[PDB]
Amino acid sequence: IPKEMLRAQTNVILLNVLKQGDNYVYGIIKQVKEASNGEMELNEATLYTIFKRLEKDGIISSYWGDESQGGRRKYYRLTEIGHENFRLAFESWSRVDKIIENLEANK
Amino acid sequence: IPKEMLRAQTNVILLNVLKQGDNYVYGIIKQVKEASNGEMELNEATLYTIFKRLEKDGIISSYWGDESQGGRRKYYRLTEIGHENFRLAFESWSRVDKIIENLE
Repeated sequence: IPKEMLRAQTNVILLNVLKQGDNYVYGIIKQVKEASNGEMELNEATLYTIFKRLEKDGIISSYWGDESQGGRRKYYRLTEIGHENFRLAFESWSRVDKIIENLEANK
Repeated sequence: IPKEMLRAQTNVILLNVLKQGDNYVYGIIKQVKEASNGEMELNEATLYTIFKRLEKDGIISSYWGDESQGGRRKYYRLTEIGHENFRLAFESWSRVDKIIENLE
């Protein structure tokens, strides 16, 4: 599959992950691994590049987690704008799916 | 929504159109416009640009349609690799949906 497609897929997964709850890079990787039965292993560097893109664009913000169990983890959260970007992405992709269904029916 | 995401969506739609049947650019724009009740207007230059790359990449081939009514239409057809791409894209996007459900 093209790199552009894989990247678009990662962008959609990450918006969904943060919509569901603040999360940190190695929690995201680990959880996407299980949700994919080990099929998808995201790379740290991909996540940082995307997270710089989203953070500059105001879609995510970051804060430090509880260090009580050891380790200061940087968490990421969807901002309120980022929730709207989430809805928009979700809705437009849903429309893409109907378009494709309808194109089958058109002929 | 970001440009990169619209482009990925157009790429998914285009692969599906050509998988569904050979087709030409103006017909694709019109059909996608109808399938979307007028909400999606694919940009001609975008389609032509994507199709040029796909054609050089051996993913689609092209041929001229009947000119008996006076119209020169260039049709595009999925090659065997193009059918292979359609499946990968369809399957990998399906696995994405699967992942997102599970995360909740």
